[PDB]
Amino acid sequence: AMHPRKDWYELTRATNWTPSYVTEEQLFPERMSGHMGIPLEKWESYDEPYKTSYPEYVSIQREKDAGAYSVKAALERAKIYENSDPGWISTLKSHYGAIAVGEYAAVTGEGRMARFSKAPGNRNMATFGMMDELRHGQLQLFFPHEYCKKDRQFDWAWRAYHSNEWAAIAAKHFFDDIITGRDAISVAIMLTFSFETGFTNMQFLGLAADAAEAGDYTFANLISSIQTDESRHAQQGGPALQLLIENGKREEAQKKVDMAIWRAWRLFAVLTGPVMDYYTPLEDRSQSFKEFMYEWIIGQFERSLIDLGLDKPWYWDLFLKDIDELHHSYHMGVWYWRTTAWWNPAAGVTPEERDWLEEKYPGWNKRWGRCWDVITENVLNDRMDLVSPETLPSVCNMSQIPLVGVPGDDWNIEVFSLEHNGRLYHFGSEVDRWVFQQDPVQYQNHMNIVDRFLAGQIQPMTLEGALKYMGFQSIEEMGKDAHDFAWADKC
Amino acid sequence: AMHPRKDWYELTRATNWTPSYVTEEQLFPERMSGHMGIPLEKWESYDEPYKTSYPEYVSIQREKDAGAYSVKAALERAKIYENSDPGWISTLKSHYGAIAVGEYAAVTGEGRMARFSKAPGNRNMATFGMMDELRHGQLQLFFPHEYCKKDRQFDWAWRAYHSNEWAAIAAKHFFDDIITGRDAISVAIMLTFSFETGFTNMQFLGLAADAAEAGDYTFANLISSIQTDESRHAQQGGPALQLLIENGKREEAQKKVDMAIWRAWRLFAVLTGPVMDYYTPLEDRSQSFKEFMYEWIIGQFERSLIDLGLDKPWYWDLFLKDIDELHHSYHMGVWYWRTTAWWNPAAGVTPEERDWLEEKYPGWNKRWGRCWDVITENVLNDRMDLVSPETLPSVCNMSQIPLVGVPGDDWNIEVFSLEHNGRLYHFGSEVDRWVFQQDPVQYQNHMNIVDRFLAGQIQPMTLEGALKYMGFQSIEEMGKDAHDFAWADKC
Amino acid sequence: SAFPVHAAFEKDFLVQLVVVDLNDSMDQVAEKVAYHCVNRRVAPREGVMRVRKHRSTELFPRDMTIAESGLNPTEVIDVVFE
Amino acid sequence: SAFPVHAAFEKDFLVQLVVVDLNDSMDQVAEKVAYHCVNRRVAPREGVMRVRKHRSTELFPRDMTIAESGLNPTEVIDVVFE
Amino acid sequence: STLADQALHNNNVGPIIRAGDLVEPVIETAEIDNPGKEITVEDRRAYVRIAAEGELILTRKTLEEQLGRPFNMQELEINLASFAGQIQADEDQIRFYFDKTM
Amino acid sequence: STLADQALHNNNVGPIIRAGDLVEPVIETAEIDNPGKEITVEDRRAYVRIAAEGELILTRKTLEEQLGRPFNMQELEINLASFAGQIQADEDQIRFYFDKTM
Amino acid sequence: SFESKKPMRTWSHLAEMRKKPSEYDIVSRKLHYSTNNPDSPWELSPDSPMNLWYKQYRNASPLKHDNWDAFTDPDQLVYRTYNLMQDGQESYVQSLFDQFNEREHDQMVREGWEHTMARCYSPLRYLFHCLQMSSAYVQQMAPASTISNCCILQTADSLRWLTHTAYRTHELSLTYPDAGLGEHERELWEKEPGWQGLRELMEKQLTAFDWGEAFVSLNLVVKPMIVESIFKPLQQQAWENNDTLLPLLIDSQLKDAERHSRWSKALVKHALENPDNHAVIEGWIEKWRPLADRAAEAYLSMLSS
Amino acid sequence: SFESKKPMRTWSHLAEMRKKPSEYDIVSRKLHYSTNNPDSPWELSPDSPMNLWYKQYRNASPLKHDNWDAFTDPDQLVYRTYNLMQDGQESYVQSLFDQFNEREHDQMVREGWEHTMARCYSPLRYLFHCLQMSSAYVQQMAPASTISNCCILQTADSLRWLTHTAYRTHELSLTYPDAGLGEHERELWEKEPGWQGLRELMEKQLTAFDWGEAFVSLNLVVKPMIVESIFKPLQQQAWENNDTLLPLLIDSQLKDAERHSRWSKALVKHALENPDNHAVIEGWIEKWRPLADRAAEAYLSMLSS
Ligand SMILES: [Fe+3]
Ligand SMILES: [Fe+3]
Ligand SMILES: [Fe+3]
Ligand SMILES: [Fe+3]
Repeated sequence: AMHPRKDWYELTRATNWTPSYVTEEQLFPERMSGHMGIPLEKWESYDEPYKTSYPEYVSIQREKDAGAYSVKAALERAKIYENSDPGWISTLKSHYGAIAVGEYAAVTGEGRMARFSKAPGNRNMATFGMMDELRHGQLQLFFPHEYCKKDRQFDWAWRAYHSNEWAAIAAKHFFDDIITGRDAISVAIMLTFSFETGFTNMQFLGLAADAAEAGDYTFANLISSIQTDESRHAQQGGPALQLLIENGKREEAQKKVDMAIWRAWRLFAVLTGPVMDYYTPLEDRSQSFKEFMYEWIIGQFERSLIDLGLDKPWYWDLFLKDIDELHHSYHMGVWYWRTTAWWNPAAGVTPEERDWLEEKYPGWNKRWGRCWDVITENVLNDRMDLVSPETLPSVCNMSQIPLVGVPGDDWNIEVFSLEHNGRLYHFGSEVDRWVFQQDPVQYQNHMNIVDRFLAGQIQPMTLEGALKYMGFQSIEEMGKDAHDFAWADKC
Repeated sequence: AMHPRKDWYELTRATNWTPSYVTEEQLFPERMSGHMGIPLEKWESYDEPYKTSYPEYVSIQREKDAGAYSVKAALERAKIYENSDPGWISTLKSHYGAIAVGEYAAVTGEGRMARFSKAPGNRNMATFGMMDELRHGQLQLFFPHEYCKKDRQFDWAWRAYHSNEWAAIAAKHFFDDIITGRDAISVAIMLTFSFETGFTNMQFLGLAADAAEAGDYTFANLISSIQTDESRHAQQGGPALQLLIENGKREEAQKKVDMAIWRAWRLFAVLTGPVMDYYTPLEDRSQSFKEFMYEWIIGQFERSLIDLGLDKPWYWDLFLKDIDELHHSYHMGVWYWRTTAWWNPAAGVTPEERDWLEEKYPGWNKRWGRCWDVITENVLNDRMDLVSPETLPSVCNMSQIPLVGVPGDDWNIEVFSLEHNGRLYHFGSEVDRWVFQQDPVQYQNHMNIVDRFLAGQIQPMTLEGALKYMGFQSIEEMGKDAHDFAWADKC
Repeated sequence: SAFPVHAAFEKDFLVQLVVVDLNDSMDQVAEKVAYHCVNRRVAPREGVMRVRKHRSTELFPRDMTIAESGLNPTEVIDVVFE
Repeated sequence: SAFPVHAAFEKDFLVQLVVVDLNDSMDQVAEKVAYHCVNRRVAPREGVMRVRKHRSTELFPRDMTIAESGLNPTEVIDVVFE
Repeated sequence: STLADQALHNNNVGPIIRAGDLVEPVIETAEIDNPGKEITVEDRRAYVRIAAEGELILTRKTLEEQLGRPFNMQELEINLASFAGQIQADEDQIRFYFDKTM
Repeated sequence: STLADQALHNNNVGPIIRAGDLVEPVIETAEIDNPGKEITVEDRRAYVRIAAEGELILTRKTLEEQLGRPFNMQELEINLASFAGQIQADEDQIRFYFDKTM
Repeated sequence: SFESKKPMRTWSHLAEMRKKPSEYDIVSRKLHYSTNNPDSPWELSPDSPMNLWYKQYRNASPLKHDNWDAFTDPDQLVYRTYNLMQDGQESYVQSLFDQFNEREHDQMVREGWEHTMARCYSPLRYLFHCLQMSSAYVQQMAPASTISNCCILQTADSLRWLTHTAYRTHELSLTYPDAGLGEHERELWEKEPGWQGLRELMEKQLTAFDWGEAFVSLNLVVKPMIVESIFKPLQQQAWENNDTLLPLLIDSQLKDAERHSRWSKALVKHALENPDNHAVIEGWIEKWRPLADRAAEAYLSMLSS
Repeated sequence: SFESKKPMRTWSHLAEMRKKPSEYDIVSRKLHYSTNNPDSPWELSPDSPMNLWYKQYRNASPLKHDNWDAFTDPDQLVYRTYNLMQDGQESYVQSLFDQFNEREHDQMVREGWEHTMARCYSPLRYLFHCLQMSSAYVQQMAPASTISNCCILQTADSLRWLTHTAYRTHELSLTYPDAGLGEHERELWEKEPGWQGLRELMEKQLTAFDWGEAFVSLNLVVKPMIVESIFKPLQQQAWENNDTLLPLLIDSQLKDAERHSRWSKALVKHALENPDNHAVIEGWIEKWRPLADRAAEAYLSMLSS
């Protein structure tokens, strides 16, 4: 006979002891552990709600991978790369570039907990978390690797985090801030709770729905399998938050959640927004980006946050307005500066798409539509110089993304600036400035790409000098319109 | 350490002994064993060329099924049933109906060997063969089962071998003759050598190629996985044939191969031929039926038969002519009598298809084209009564398939008849008559469906009385044109 | 005196069961076969239809009945044009 | 005396880095920003373009130079129509 | 924030099942194991969102019966792509639930 | 029977690999392990027909190196959908071959 | 005439089940079409040789039931789940072999044990292959596919045990190359008196062609005798001769054997719904028991001396 | 300017390899982007707290190599193949637990053995969790992803052993409910003298934050001492107290331990391409050895009395 897990599980996490040959603080230094002075004994009440044990883990994960790899192998000749809409291929390229090595970085957030959390159940669940992110890093290198021989832009699945390309900087600035650059309890709260019960469902399930509509089952099956792991190891954060609240640290907990959700939001708006509302072919759009937001972040995530005893973040109304607006502007920036991206943005503004955009975002044509009217007219009249830029966008000192506003008939744009320690910083929202002010030692001497351009570090100081600095190694790697402007014909 | 299989494999088949408490003949009766008087000791030189052992078997087959089921599960929402061409859906329905329970029957040919072969290596490889066919029977019931809720014709995946529908009779007459109705050595030679290195590659790999073109990877991945087992257990037949030849039985061996290949041919021409040249959408036809024949049966199978020391069968030139002709006529019979089929035949004669047919079979339009000219004219003129039959085809007393010839400008048709024991039989070729004459006790009192109709067994003696006799349980189950005649519009 | 024969009609692609009558002329048999053939799979044409035993060279006379013919039930006949 | 500013052009969707000159009139600055905007993402129009500090209510005079303006490098300006 | 208020003030809990062989068995299980609760289902092709108000139980014994093959509760993880509600899971069942009523 | 004669009189042997992760590794292995033989490949999407004249060897060590992961020769069965030639197989290699020369 | 009818959620023959059909039901039930026509099991001449064989040895068996097809494997195994189960068990056994080999287990058995193995253990390969053949026979003759499926897996299990025995015979011979391990087992099976009861038993059982008598003699007489008179005494002898691998291997094989006993008993329970079958089954058990007892007795006196 | 270049058959960093890249190469090599910028490991302020930590405890380590990333796991394990391997091994161990439980193995151990287990075996869960924590630390600090991958799997193996110990502690307590099994292990780890050497050793090792010293002290001093001074003496004691399960379980754990020693030695071999690293490594081994020896000695005198 075997004994049931309930009967012996407690011994697996009976691993706290009272240090004697070093102090408790030496063994769990606050800068790595982030226990906020809460003593070891209080952490023993931590109770991970989604348990696993080592023999079940290896067995089940064996089965998860068996299915992921089988499906990849069975569909290799489906001609996705050749038969898909090129906006779909670009979605793959940005996804793998923006995520694969970021998953592997997440091993280090989970390792931070496995070593430095004072909660014993956290240290074990983090050990499975380490293993999970290892899986996710290896899957999302292995899957795009077969496309290297087709297209050098797929080399950025591996290369992007090794570059200074603007979006890779945005991604690394975010992940280094919430995953690899803070103490264990901050990782529990900012990564596993805020990012991984909030936003990753958008990229890895919302996008899966579009992939399934697009007939790309290899990818949909991959990323929904990945998210099954997340659903387990993300449950490390709730129990940490509950403990912090029970021990007088509600305010600190709340500030960390508020900060992580805003930071995650700006990056997902520039990567997932354009994908969902523009790159994904019209007839594959399961829902709009905003509809998916209201399902996953407002309806599911925010309701969980309230259930755990936290508050709606102070910026909630700003956030809701931002969902209606920001990614349309971010799409435009990525598309106009497409040559600095390692994928091929689709403009997504054929008349049919513009009718859809107007339905999903009433007032769109009198705003962003005004910009796309000019661009589209230049394309029809083969004025292609007016469709490539000759300067840099100004960039946020927090999110690393261009500073944008609402264009057209009711034009509004606002930069939120700050002097600090003899330097002038610029932010794309009230919230991004606030995040900086919450922890200036984390950010103050960081230089965004435009800061670097003006400081002499990018040579020559030219758009070409900047493309070289960003890591592009051949003409084929820089982004182009996904359809070579064929969409203009539909106009 | 583990010891390599080469070092201990011989002990696994060291299982012949000299009987003492019963005689050798009692233990291996000739009617079940078919040893042709060759003594036990000669059979010990049998050496299966594709070995396996029990721990490798269970391990590897676990992995085969893991991949088959994963892929099915990952593609359930691809909408094959709704989005496929209806000729493709009909191909699925005939395949599962004509094969699933026939696979399960094949367990019994393998069991016949496992018990009654005097070759010890044969008895073990047959034990894996039993297991393989069990797999194949269960897969090809499990896969079509989810479509029951869509379409009653998928109920014939299970029902067909339990019916008296004409094609199910043809299939059972063949499989009971070569698989379940003869001694062990006959099964080795007729099933594992003749059928399973010859023709099953057509249905299970040739068709897979069309399925992959048709974008049905669940099915292509399934049936090519099935054929990997066949490739192993089919290797029981070569070594039996070699032994028979070494022991003076070449002539008996040759007659059994000749008979099994012809019998297999007529059934595959009526099921696989129409599928490959008519039901499969034009743009999914990897090769024509004849091209696949020349690849698999002439180029691969016949060359193996020669390599093993046998002769081209005496009917080779008849066979080659038949490849050019028979299935076009069989297609026509299945399509004109579609109401007696459990699938929906596609006529496959739009002008585009007829150009293809003419390229693949020069002279087609002046032959079968002449028939399809009349039919097509009746459809265009909505004379639908001229497109349904009002009598029965005459049917072969060997293959159970209608008697056909070449129609049109150079009309030729021939029935080969035989009186035997006070009864008149009719056969659709010289070879089918010869097969009967080779073993009249196997066939003589068998009654084909038309014999039964004329003998009073089908009541009422009407087409409807016959449809009821054939097992149809509702109006939806009987075959219809796959496209409801929409092809006439293309004309 | 239903009388089954198996009949192959000229230019058609198969042999079919047709039930004729014992007292039927070869003209009437040729009609009954044509019923299941002409304008279904075989184009109509001018000429006289004739009946022979399958693959025969002898035609049966037009007025001869199946009864006077010595055909046995279920034997194969061809229906052909002069 | 290259002088970087960050400039938001009326009806455009972003803020851009534009490098102006220390001795430049507000008229010349407004041209240099328009270069990267008008007929790219923003439709041309009649009217006088004016320059203000970002979100300001005060316009800089047309003849004033960035030098006489007291702007610091990398400060944000708006380019707007009267 | 009417649209947003209304989206936030829900008490929906339950599994999000990725496309595969667990979708229909779980829907059926949700209905059987929560009698007199309405089960809602939103099909997004790559996944299905299954919910009830306030609490949704899936028992291993029912899920095994609906799947039609031997099933251990921990295996649900292979297809549990997300969930709404807090979770408590054991060898016999998984419960999705909220502490508050919004 | 010119077409048929010519199709019959071949000495082609070698594996038919079903679609999947073994197709390119086997092609590459066939080339490396039979130097100075021409390897022909016919791609039918669901499977690939790989051949040489008279004999075609696949060694486990080369196949493991081309696949890029640990590989036991018996595992080839997962993807060996058919083959031309007689086969002799062991822990180290599989040989496809004919006794006669047509 | 023909009515309209809606699609069914499962096969037409399961469509009246109250419960949702399982994987087992869907892929295992009512697949022998050879029982549909009592005059012509197979679609051939009604008096073909194999039609006569089945009409005699299946249809005419004294063991009678009006619904054999309603038999259910208590374990509800399908091919898929058999391979999952046996891959786990056989991977465990192979790991035992590997680890006990590393530890040079065979060098520490009691003096002489290799000779007892060479006499009493390595010739089991013949006995187990007889089980294998015999299981395949019940498979092909049983009148319901759910019965036959149990036999197929039992046939595979027989081969499993056969292969264990082959592997260990060869391995043992490497430490003990002068006991005739791997060389003399056929002579032993044919001529050694301790093997002659078993060999007489199986040769006569293999020629019992009635499906009912085949099943009863194989599964209710022979195989329970192997468990009590061969498997368990061998474990005890291993214990006294410091062979700690053999008891673990035989405990794995006994799991298989218990599973065969389980479906067997369930088939007895199903057949006994018909009252006549009590005398039929009990008659065949009495017929075969003295051979089985003789076999056991000769084996044990060979083992215990 | 920008030239045209063709697609590559693999990542640009492997594209000069002579051999076709393996699964291992493709998914494991050169993934730490945090080593690219020596002034700012992480994309944040250059003097952020974690940037300082890494510049101090990774970049400034006395253990130096110009190409850490060329390190290769001798086992070339990836996540996929680790789970295949450990599912086989752990399925075997769980089957051992099941079978030895069936046989009521624990009731036959020598009188008093439960007391020796409760003192010397069940508190290992603390020790093994220390290995787990410590492995996770080398993971996060090591300067190449191929090194870190070895640590991740080693971290999982530590948890594996921890979980064995938890399972067996609980199971043993069911036959022996009056030895304090599952109740008194923390008091033992904190106060029993046989545990105090080990506990002092790990508490000080867990506060060695230099990645090089962390790796050397964990993998080259502590873990080899556990193998020779804990694992193997425990197997011998089990042998003398009729515990035949513990030696088999510990032989499974020793496979894991041998694998850690293998990648460790391979990392030493790689680092010693640089001549200075000999004195660095040897210095740290001398520093840590007396703690390790003290730990071992106290454990064994507790075990052997
Ligand atoms: Fe992840
Ligand atoms: Fe994660
Ligand atoms: Fe088969
Ligand atoms: Fe087969």
